[PDB]
Amino acid sequence: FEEYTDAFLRRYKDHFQLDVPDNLTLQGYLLGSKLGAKTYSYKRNTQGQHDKRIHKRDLANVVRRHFDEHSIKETDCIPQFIYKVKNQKK
Amino acid sequence: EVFLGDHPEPIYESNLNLPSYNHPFFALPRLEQSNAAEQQQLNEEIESARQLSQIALQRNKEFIRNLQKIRKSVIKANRIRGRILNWSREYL
Amino acid sequence: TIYERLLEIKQMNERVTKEINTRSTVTFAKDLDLLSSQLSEMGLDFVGEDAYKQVLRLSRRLINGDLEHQWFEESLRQAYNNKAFKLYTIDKVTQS
Amino acid sequence: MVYEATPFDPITVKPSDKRRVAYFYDADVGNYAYGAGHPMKPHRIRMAHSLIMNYGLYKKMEIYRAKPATKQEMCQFHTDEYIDFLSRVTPDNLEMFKRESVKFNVGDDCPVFDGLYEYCSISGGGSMEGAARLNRGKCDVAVNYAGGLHHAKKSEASGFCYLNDIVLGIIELLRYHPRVLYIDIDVHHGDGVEEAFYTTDRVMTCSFHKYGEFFPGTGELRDIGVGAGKNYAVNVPLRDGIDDATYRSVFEPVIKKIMEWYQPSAVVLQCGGDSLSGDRLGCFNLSMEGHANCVNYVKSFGIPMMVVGGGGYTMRNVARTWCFETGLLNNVVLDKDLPYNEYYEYYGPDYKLSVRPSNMFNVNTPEYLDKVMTNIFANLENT
Amino acid sequence: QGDNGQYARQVRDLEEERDLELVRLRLFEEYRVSRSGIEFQEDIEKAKAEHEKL
Amino acid sequence: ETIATRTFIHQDFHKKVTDLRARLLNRTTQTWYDINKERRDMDIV
Amino acid sequence: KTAPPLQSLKPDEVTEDISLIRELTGQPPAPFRLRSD
Amino acid sequence: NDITDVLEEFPLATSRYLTLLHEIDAKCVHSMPNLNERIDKFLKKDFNKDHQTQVRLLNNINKIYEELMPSLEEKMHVSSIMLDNLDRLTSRLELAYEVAIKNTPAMHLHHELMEKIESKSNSKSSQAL
Amino acid sequence: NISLNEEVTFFEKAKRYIGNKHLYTEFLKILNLYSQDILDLDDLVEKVDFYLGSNKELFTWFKNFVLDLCEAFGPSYKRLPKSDTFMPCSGRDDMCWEVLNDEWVGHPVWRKNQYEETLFKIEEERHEYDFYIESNLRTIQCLETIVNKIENMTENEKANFKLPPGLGHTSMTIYKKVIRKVYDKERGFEIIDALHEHPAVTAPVVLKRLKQKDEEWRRAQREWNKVWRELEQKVFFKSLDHLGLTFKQADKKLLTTKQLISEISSIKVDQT
Ligand SMILES: [Zn+2]
Repeated sequence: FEEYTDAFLRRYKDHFQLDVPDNLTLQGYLLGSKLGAKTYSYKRNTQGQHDKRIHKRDLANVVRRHFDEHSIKETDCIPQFIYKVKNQKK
Repeated sequence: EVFLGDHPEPIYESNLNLPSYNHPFFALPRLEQSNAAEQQQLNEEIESARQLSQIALQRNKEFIRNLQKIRKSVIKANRIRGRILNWSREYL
Repeated sequence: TIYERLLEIKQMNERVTKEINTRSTVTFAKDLDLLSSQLSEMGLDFVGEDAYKQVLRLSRRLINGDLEHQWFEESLRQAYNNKAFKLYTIDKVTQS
Repeated sequence: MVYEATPFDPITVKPSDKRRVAYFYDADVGNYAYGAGHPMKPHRIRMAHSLIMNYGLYKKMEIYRAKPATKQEMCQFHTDEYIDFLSRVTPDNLEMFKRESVKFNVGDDCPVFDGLYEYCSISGGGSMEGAARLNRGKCDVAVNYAGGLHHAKKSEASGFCYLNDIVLGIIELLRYHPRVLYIDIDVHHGDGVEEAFYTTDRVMTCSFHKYGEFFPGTGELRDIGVGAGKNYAVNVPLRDGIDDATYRSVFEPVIKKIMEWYQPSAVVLQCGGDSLSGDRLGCFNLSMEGHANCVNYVKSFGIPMMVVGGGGYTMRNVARTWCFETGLLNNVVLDKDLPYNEYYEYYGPDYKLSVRPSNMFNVNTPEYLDKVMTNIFANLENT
Repeated sequence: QGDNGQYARQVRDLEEERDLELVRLRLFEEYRVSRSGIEFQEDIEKAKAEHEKL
Repeated sequence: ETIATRTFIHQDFHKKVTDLRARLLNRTTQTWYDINKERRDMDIV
Repeated sequence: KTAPPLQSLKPDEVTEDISLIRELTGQPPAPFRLRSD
Repeated sequence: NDITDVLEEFPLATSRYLTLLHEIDAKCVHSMPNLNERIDKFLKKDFNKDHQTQVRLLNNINKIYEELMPSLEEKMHVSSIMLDNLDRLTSRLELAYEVAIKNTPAMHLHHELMEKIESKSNSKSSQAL
Repeated sequence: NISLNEEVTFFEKAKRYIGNKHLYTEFLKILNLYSQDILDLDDLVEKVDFYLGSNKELFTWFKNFVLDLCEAFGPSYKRLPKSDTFMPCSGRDDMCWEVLNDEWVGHPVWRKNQYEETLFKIEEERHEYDFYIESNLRTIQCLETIVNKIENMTENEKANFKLPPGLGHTSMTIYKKVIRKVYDKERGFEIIDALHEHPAVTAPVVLKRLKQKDEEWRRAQREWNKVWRELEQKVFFKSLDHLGLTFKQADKKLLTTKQLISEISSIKVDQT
């Protein structure tokens, strides 16, 4: 499920209250070079900082595992899905 | 914006105050804005102005959005009338 | 025709000489050597002298064969912009 | 008689007035080639931007990058099928798109080149973001040199212009303004924007073009508008080799009258570079200072203005006039020296910030100017 | 006061974009400085070679 | 050129962050007033 | 008078590049077909 | 025919609400120039030379704003009424257009017979008098 | 209430068509993820396209659920036929229809010397060379950061790493043009596919090759810059002289004895 976007994964983590740090953006991932390690973002996002970020692949794998693990029951969700579809205009 | 993190005034190379670098190149831009008991009073007035201005901007933006929707409605009606009149004229 | 053609450049020689005097090449164009000194090689540049007193001298040099007819156009143009355009056929007009 | 020739006064700018300008530049704009033998050359935007960087103008101006326009945003004017084909077409599969290309007027005089959608989206995004920042009131001037291609119709791409971002910019300005005055300086008639806004009052599509044997074939004195847009199509057809003094004497009265009567709130000023001496197809003889006096006069009023690029089939002169206009927008006069840049060797043998007029037959007799001014004033008093 | 989670995340993404742009600028500047240097060295080489050949 | 484009990037980042903060505040306000509209228009019926 | 068109990479180098990348990645060698369309 | 009726109905409600809005603008129009002048004087670069002046200018701005909120909230209220009434009117208008355009029915035929009786009754009210 | 009947028939038809408990529960998990304001509508549609791709009507239901003959206004413009006035424009706001014109369309009513042509040819060649060089330089600038990242990343992630379309660049086509040109525009398909799929092993090679090509083309540009400079030395000024080329003909034609008699005879005739 790495084919998705950053917004979907961030909102998934927020909704399910998962304890996984937000994924690093593709540009943020490529930022981390030898000279790229001297920038503010990389020097403040690597060690000793609670705001540390991690790659998109691992977060995608974690979300895929949690999504497949999370079982579903049609009676609980299908009416909720119909209500949300008929409510989006409001 | 003057009372918040953003800078409403335009900032230039002089305003950014970036430190000189010789090939500090990635250094953050130091900035300055336009401007016990007494300092607490000043903070109280600053906070008061802050949230009252937020409320005022909120109200004005909501009013403008409402007027935008009303003008959309009026333009819709005018276009309908013009199109039907042109159709009638086209008939004869 | 000769009188009016000469007057059309005499009336603006006053400002043309000032423009020529105030001309200053940029420091970093001589390195590229695109500034062709052919006018400087033949002295056709108007710097340091009045424009009219050079244009009549060059007209005389053309009429007596001192200067080739081909170079006269550029010799006057690079100093006079293109406001002295009419008097390229000065030799034939004087001959007529 | 209305036209009255006057001597060209020196450039003067108010030092007390302060103007905010938000220059827009997408670094990837100048990397698409129309073809081997095509007059259109997007490199001029990059050379002009390099000039503004080197002149030191960045210390007194704001510059950003405009996000590319989305397909739905770009469809605010053009038809769905047109944009769909423009996206789907590539220089390598036109054999299966021959009928669509024939219908859409593309391929023969306007050919298909890779990155066409990227260029169109960049120009549209520049125009739309300029208009959006104009509405928000943060910047008084929103310079978008990338776009300005006003020859694009609703369903046809004629005159080397595939997308008309000026229409989208005017639309996003009209979302918060009742009346915006549009000024054209391109030699060709602005057929696209004119046709788009020919039946409306909320715009003032003023123009200064040339009438003769051309591709547009429009821009007569007769065309003034239909419906509520009657007498709201100001055209000033001209002829060969209009010089600086007479162009200024034509421009200043007309613009003064428009601002006194029409009273717009924002100006979408086209600044096409093909109205200069030494152009590839443009027949005018206007110098760069003449090309910038119009912009300075428009700026002197003190109202929000959106400057856009547009045509211009030469590179050096267009870049020079664009950087001079950008400097003049800051109440700063640029010196004649062109400081060294990567593309310095382009700028002719003079290497000075100036484009010099050529000797062309000034067919623009004063009688024609008087007649056209009288007609324009007569059709303008009705506003 | 900027404590919002979504606003903070967007600020972090924008700062990452800014820092990558600053890195790319430095890398490109160094590369084209090297390009200018090698061109200048080749120019000197050719000039000296033509001098000696003449 | 390096100084110019560095300042350009910093200006672009500042503009983007200001625009995004304003967008978020406006979206919060819009949702608040939409909620108030819905609450007012739900009691009428 | 007229400059020749800017040259592309010689075929003897494009074949080396494609073969090198195919062999290092694990792909089979270059097929003897031309996907002309 | 309903299109004609909604076209008549539009301007009346629009004008009632706009007159209300004009009244709200009237009751607070004398403080906008004062607020703008105070803001511009505050944003002057030669102003920070006395702290008490900054305090008093901030106090004046706060007082003006405290007086200015009520007009703004009344403006929101009247604009919301505008929006909902106009929404209803546009709903009626575009149902009318859709019905009139879908067919280039007996219920609306009956209304013609009901109105034909009224037209017949009113025409005979002059003959019989 | 009736609308629920057809929706439930749709759901049971989907259950019958899919014919797999695992696929159906995955699809319903996706639907629930949409229902929790997590999945975007377009993302939801494109995801369910995998399941409901082969049924046209079922997928349609789901997508639904979630120029002289004309009259002329003057000489320039003409009136569009009705069969063309309404054409698909899905981006229009409420005001995008009010001001923009639909029925009125434009319709057109219907000399250079040999030195401006040479100057324009010079400019065309200059622009061609500079355009190629600048495209290569931009691609090199992007691949420089790409390779600087590749060389600082562990072998464990080299194999599975993939570069998204765009390579982090704003333009999705600039990087394609240089590769097509350098690799003869035919075999470049494999190179670009490998770059998309295998960045760690293609980006360094392509970056080095592009650097070599940039150096070679800079050498060629330096070589031809002298020729362009020389050919622009002697043509720029005479290009601006439009009438001077025929000035000799004009002078020899305006002073002929026949013209001398004619310019007086015609003036006398006009005066009479
Ligand atoms: Zn043009």
